[PDB]
Amino acid sequence: TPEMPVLENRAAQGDITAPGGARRLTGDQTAALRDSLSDKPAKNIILLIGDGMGDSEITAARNYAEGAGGFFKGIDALPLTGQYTHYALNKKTGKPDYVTDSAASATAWSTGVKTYNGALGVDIHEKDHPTILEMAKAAGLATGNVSTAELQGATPAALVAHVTSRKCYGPSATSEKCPGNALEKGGKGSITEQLLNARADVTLGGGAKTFAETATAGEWQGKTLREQAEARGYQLVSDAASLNSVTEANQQKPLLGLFADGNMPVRWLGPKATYHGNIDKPAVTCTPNPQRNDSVPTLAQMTDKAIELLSKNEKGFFLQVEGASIDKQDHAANPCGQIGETVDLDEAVQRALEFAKKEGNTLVIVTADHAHASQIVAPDTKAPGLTQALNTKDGAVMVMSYGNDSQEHTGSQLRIAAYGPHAANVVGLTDQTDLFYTMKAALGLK
Amino acid sequence: TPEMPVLENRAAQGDITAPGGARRLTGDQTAALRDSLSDKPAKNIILLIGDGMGDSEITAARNYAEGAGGFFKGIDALPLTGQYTHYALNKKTGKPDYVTDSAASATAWSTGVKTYNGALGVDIHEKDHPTILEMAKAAGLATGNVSTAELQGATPAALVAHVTSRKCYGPSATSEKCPGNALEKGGKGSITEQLLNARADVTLGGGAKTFAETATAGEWQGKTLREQAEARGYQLVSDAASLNSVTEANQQKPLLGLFADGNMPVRWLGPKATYHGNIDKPAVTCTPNPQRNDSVPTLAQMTDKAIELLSKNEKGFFLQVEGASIDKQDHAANPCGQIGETVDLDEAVQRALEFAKKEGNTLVIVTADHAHASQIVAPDTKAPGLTQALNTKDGAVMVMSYGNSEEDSQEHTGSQLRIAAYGPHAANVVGLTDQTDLFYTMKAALGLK
Ligand SMILES: [Mg+2]
Ligand SMILES: [Mg+2]
Ligand SMILES: [Zn+2]
Ligand SMILES: [Zn+2]
Ligand SMILES: [Zn+2]
Ligand SMILES: [Zn+2]
Repeated sequence: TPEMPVLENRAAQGDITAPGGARRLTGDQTAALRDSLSDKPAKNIILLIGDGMGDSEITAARNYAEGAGGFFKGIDALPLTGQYTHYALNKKTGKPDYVTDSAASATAWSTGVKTYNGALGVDIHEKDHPTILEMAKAAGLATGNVSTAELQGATPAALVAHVTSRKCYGPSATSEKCPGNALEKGGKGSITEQLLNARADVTLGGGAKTFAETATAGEWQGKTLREQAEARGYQLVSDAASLNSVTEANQQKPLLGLFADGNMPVRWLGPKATYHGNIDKPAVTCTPNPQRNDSVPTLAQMTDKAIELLSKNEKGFFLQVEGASIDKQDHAANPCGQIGETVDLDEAVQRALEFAKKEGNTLVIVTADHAHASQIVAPDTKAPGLTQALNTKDGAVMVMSYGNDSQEHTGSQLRIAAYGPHAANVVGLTDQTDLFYTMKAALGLK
Repeated sequence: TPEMPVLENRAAQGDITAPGGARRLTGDQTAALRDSLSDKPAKNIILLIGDGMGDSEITAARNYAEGAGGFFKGIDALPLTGQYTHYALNKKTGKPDYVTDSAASATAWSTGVKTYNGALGVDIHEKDHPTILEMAKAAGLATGNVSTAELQGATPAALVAHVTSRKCYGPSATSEKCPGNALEKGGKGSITEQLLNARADVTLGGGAKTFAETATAGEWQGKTLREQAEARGYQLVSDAASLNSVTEANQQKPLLGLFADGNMPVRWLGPKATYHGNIDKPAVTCTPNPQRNDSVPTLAQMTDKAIELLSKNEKGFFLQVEGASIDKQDHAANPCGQIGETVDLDEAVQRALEFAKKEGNTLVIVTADHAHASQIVAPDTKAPGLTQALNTKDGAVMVMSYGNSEEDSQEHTGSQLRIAAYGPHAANVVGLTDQTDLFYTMKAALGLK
């Protein structure tokens, strides 16, 4: 009867004001942990990436959505936890660049080598390196790339593209910013063109705008990239209904879901943080975004559908899901939008975790690419940045600050948690590039 | 039997610019982690607290002192890690107060009950609660309290005093701030008075200033608190030499080392962070304090002396060590001092890991009381707060920012933060947990009833 446990409940077990009422543990965990350690090979791997979800962003989201003594049933249910560094490299000197951008970090884990901010699947010498997705696929596994951002964003593109600059979304941008990658210059092409060639069995996300561009050379010159996809035998679905009608997705008929021109709609609506906002304004109570839709698939729905379609492959699969806008609303000083995306990712982690729990051979990892600006401060705080007071589930006020156009990333080490075989490799201090080797090893590649 | 190992080396394996060059792991950790789990009785416990040492402070200190791919022999060597919440309570409402202060958090782990910012050893109803040190000592276990801040500070005070306000350092303040605790009003006493009452075998730290205060009641009225200490059996020490000469420390010969009027000297010195400093001012290299003196013991030295004495007790011991100035300097927006204090603490963790690794039945816990405001930001950053560019061990610049305040100091923050542990019952720190869990994990580990 061996079954690996998932933290079923680590909420304040009682009365916050009373002795022991705030404890989250009801007994000794030594046994539960032992039952969580396995070195058996992992058949599948699901990697949930919260863009910019550092410990501060997690605590901010729990506080507001579940209450300080709350528990995220997905994000906090992962038994093995640790901390990992994610610094970039200075392209010229080759020294550490203490604060990474999404592209550099995304490469470190998907390819195993450090790089300079902005690089996508290339090292400082601009040399291409096979990403974990290309390798999983080479070994005959199924591959899935899901996100709530544009498939050209740093995190998803990192698994299927090798360009010198993240800004090379399509032919238009590539000719000018990545001339060496420009298809008409003998290169591999733009991120979108490379994505189309990588051919993952399932790719769900937004960023359909770029697919309207036409190739400047090659076999599909003059055809829009959307037409290319179709000519290459792709299944294009553009809404929840059709996404759900897909019975199978493979290499003969790979799926491509373009659910929005840019980023898919945010979950909650709310005002932007403001200078001395915590005082010049009443507490904010986030409200559901009316554009979220009954037709726009939610992140937990894409994770669920992709898991379904990918589990047909007898050999196994590799999946990457990105709760994307947490990073964006963080950059936008919009507490509600930021918090909503976190809750949104929690629902996704839940699905992945329920599956992994029954299959017994899945490695589920939840982490972030880099930390962000958001900080939870005292109610009466008078900071120089932008602040906003929110009404938390505890019926209490929580103040948030953004003080570093937009808010930047920070280089603090952040949480990384896992569940399943080889999850033991996330405990303690590790580096982001370690994630590549952990996955390469668990999946049995090479 | 494979007796629990520490993470030997988690430093970047090689050339960080090559594939797998920045890796920290050499192989699979599964087996290594299996041998680190033990639910057997912990004979002793050592709790190293870093005031304001969140993941952000840890990083900055590492980047600077050992390079990004560097590794902290102490702090980073603990095998079992996790993240814990430390929210406080709003006294009047009983509702959560997301950003705790030093007082409420220290109380949280020493007594296992949540309280309000400012309180020490009492809940929102002002009722007292026995602390882990009072309990430990009550079981016959030798106990020690060590800090580099003044001994009346929140962290060391929370272990021996129960007052409704951290400000109640001595007789004077207490009379006006904690009336119900004022010895004249039948109160149990000021922080310092209760300190002396607590009688911990080993007590080392600064804050001799309040010891000059004179009692206003009790069997020692008119006598200064220092005179009282001596008259009660305490053996005073004011410098490294005399600290080193001390061979015994127990219940009838308790040790009390006061090495400063206020807090002790900070390890590294450096200029203050300034508006756009990273842009308008050069990269700082931290300058060792010329005045830390050979006459003043370091945290590591105090830790080792404490362990030398406390271990002579056959029953076992409880030790809390506090790397104090990180928080204060973090408040001061003084990068170099903040980093110096994290380095100072790392050496102490190394000392403790050394003892535990040998003894084999010692739980060592390394955590912080709450997260602070410092963040590591991009070098070309134009923030609204105080910023400073430093010269790290890598020969590259790192910019720290302080921008959560426009008032006198840099505030605390409510983010969940790292907690690491090594030894029997270390498994209880993995995953998400609350600061109050730390009390129960310790009490249960020590077998305290
Ligand atoms: Mg991204
Ligand atoms: Mg303290
Ligand atoms: Zn990011
Ligand atoms: Zn970002
Ligand atoms: Zn503190
Ligand atoms: Zn403080």
